[PDB]
Amino acid sequence: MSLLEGLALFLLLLSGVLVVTLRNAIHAALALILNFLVLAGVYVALDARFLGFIQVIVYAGAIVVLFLFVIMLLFAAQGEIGFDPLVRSRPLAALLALGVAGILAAGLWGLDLAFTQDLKGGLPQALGPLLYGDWLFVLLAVGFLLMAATVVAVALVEPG
Amino acid sequence: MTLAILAVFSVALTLLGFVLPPQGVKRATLLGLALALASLLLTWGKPFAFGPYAVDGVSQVFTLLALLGALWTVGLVRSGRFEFYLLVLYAALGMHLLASTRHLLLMLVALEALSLPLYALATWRRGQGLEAALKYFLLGALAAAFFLYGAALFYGATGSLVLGAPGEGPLYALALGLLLVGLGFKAALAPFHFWTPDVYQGSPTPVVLFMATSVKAAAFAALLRVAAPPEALALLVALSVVVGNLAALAQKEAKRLLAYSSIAHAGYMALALYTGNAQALGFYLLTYVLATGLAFAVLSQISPDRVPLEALRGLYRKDPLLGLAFLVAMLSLLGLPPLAGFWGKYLAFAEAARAGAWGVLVLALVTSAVSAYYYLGLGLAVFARPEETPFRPGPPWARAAVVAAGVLLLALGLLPGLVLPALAAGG
Amino acid sequence: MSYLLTSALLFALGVYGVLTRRTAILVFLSIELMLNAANLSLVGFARAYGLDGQVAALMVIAVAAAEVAVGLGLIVAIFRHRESTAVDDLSELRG
Amino acid sequence: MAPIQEYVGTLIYVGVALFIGVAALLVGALLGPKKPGRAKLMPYESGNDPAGEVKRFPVHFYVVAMLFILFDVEVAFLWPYAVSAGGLGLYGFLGVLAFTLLLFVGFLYEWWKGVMR
Amino acid sequence: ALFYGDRGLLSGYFGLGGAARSLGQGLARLQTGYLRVYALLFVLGALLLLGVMR
Repeated sequence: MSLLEGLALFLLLLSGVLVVTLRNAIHAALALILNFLVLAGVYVALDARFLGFIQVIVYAGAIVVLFLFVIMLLFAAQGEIGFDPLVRSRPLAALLALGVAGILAAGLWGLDLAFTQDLKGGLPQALGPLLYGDWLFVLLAVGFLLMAATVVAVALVEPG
Repeated sequence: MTLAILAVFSVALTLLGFVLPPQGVKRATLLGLALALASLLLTWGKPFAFGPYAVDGVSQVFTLLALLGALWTVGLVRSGRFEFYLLVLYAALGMHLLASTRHLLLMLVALEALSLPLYALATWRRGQGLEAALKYFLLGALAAAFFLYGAALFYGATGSLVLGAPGEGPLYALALGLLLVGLGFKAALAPFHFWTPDVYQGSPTPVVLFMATSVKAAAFAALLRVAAPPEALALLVALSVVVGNLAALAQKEAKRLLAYSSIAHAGYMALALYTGNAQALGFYLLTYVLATGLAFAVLSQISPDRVPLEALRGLYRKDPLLGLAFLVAMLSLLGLPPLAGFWGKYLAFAEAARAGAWGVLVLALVTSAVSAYYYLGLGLAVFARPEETPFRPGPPWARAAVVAAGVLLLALGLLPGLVLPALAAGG
Repeated sequence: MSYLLTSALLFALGVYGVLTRRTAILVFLSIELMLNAANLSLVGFARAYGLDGQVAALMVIAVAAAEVAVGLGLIVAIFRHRESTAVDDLSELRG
Repeated sequence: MAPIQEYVGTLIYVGVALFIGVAALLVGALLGPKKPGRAKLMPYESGNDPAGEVKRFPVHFYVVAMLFILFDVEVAFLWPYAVSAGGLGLYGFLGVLAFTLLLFVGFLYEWWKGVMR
Repeated sequence: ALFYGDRGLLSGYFGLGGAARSLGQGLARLQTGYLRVYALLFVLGALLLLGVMR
């Protein structure tokens, strides 16, 4: 646990700091992919096994792939062009980032939960009846959302 | 069994647009919205729930209003891109799903499903439309991330993602705040108000009609399920109404001024959330939807890109009935007797006083009295000397729609004890 | 519990990104980071409250994919002919 | 299901693969002439301009990747039904069939519109 | 003199209205159009809300 847990958490936070700090868009996306790998390992550690594999497949494997495809079609790696820098906003921004965690830290501080449940691994074997069933309505809503998203992107690019 | 109608029409049209001209697709969309509206009415007093989808008076009323707004905004859209209709359908269905569930996650999926087609409909490709779409999408995804962490902390304070749970102390309050951020952003409550002026100014006028009516309607439909604490509600109302009216004082363009006014009006509607009466808010939103759809239908008859305040002037001489309906709308939104805006405003203030928040109510009333300055500077401008201004005096479509909106506004303002008896279970 | 605190910190980092970044795409990345932090919190509370947060995070993945698709279409349409993706380059709409 | 030891074994697999890859790259890098030249470091094609100064690449690849992310989400939803199939019966089959038909409507839309563009 | 003073009182009412408009345009200046500004003010207001809830 804590031996490798500290490692995973340190890598997670370091990768987030990179993805928000690095100006190389490609390197930021790569730090987020590393973050996704660390997070899929964490997921499996949390007895969610199917979810970690999809997190690698969809999030890293697919989403940031399209991100990279966009930033490679449109170079954009040296983002600092057309600056309007607002330099003083860089520390001020972090201030808000502090608060947005601290109050969360306050809401989660002194919070102890019963972390004892035999999830039996987050395998899809048990998620099938939960998805198609109690979640079938949310599932179909999600499917319509994606179909509409395809149509939206098509009509959005659509040079004609 | 209305959502099924919506889904069937949308999915069939998605392919039928390849064989049907965009005008035929427009007729089809209109038929679907009218059929869904009629199916909603025939189910008045018949709450129907299958899964997390749960229809009560709130779902019924707010989806009726959303369907009205969609019908009206589709009447004007005449572009030869059948997609420019399909998206509208989605939003309606999406907003339906927003008012028809208590499940926080299905609430998020419904929010995304109703909001995404708005991003694409806002592209007349005018350079301002791109800027508006960008601000809208970025701030909306930010609010969706906040709302999602709020649903997560809700699941943390309680084993279910459905509202109404007993609730813990700091963690439940924090989850409530992270939900309220997104919900007030969607309802254009300050200090989340920034996006609304820019988006209303940039988007094509009929789309702004659809937005300022149905989006705010469904947003408050979702808010009514939340048990927002009084301190947060008071802060939102104070900041929203103050900035709304004050920043509207400085506005030089009709659409931006109306967006700030809608921020102030969401601030007013946020009073009925004190009790979650769903009768006060249903009535208020009925009147607001009618009046604002009327005003934006007129503005679309003037100009889709942008309309300054001077363009409104001389409207009575140009078209008498149009100037009269515009005056009715300005006063109803001012909430002045004998117009229904007075009854909606009073019902919200009565809910607020019943909850026992007094100073907030006084500040809201002072800001509403300040609002009369520009409400009159718009309503009374109709009679002024006509200056150079593009004027498209609509088809009989938009004339009849505007007339019906104003007639319903005055009819329900004069005798509100007609429908107000049936805003509960529906006797 | 360290997992939930780390998810909050990743949300905070994404906030810092959204505020600091000049580019639209990097802001969208920071938002995705916020989403993943949310998903981690959901998985922890599902381990606590009985496995529903896993299907929750799945639907969240699908919602994320929809919004990523549509937003990247937007980013394409707005900065295809236009110059640097810098988000400060569009200041037409002023108070 | 499967024991968690297999995943630490997976970590060991990755460790050996990465170690051998880095070893091979060190072998390649250390054993070499190392006489850098200006034109040698130049990318390609005789002075400049393999592709040179060109406008941004076609959006066709963006559309490819976006299609792919959406349909991979589809597959990620189809698999939990694939594992538990006989237990979910005609109800689960019908739900998965309606879901599949929605996203197949999306596919047919993008196909009758096509992306050669 | 009382007539002049009445005119001056009406002028003070005018000044109240003008203060209202000036405050209004100071608050309408809050929205410049730089998306970073809108995001910062948004997050700032949301954090203020979350602090108020205690």
